[PDB]
Amino acid sequence: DLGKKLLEAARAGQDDEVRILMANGADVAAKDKNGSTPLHLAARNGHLEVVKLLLEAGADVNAQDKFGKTAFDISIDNGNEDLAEILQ
Ligand SMILES: [Co+2]
Ligand SMILES: [Co+2]
Repeated sequence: DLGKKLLEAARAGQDDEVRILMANGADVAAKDKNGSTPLHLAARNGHLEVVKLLLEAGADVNAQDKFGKTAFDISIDNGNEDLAEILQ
């Protein structure tokens, strides 16, 4: 499903796939097995470019995963200053 593919594209940092999937109706609110949204996976793997695309596409920046973490929280845990800046 488009959801699963979008979650994978975000996780992998494949913005080319994220653009196509979104343009094809992919749900930016999708969640994987741990309640992680595309925003969370892109953030966890530090794909700042995909994080920006998802935000511009309307992604809920405050979505919380199974551990109650937002993408910002993850970026802070990971010490990714560049990411935290975009998500602050
Ligand atoms: Co790319
Ligand atoms: Co990347």
